Amino acid sequence: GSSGSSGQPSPPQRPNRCTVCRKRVGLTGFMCRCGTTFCGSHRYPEVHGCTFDFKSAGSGPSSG
Ligand SMILES: [Zn+2]
Ligand SMILES: [Zn+2]
Repeated sequence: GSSGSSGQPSPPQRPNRCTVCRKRVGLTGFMCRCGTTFCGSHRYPEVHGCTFDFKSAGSGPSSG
């Protein structure tokens, strides 16, 4: 059976999905400060209850 691959070469370049509704944000997506991506509608922190985790890491060299 002469085969090679079944599907399509579509690697995850810059795939982004709203952590609130997973609307696949991108065109106008907003990456919250906490470190997440949301939609223009869920871009606000209060909307997705921003849980910015601070002083929660004791490794690697510091910086500013
Ligand atoms: Zn959303
Ligand atoms: Zn946030």
